[PDB]
Amino acid sequence: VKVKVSRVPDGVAEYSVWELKLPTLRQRLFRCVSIRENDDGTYAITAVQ
Amino acid sequence: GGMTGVLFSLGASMVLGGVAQMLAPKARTPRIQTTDNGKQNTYFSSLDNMVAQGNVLPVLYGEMRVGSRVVSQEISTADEGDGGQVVVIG
Repeated sequence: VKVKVSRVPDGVAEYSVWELKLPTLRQRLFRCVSIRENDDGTYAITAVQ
Repeated sequence: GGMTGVLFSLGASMVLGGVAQMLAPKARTPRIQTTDNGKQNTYFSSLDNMVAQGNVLPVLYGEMRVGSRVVSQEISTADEGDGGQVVVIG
C-alpha cells in the first residue's frame, strides 16, 4: 500500500519530490490566477477562479 | 517584523460585483436624455455635423460613414465658369 512500483523511474528525485496520482473518469480541476499578493513573511497569496 | 499576521484573504469580496467583471472590465453605457426621446446614441457613432469650438478632433478606425466638425461655412455668388472656354449662357 505505502510502497509502489514505477516501470521506468528517473533517478533525480531526492526526498522532497511530490507524487500526484491521477485515475480515470476523474474531472481534473483547472484554475486560473488573477490576484497575487506579497508579504514580508515570505509567502504569496493567490486568488484564482 | 519577521511574521506577517492578518493575512486577510480576499475571496468573494471581489466576486460580489460579478464574475465576468474580474475577467472582462465591462463597458460604459451613455447617459440617457429626455429631449433625445429614445435614440440611444453610443460613443462610436456620429451622423451629424458638430461644432469645432474648443473640442477634440475625432478619430476613425474602419468603415462606418460618419459626420464631421464644421470649420468654415460660407455662401457666395456662383460665378460662371468651367474647365475650358465654353461659357454659353444663352
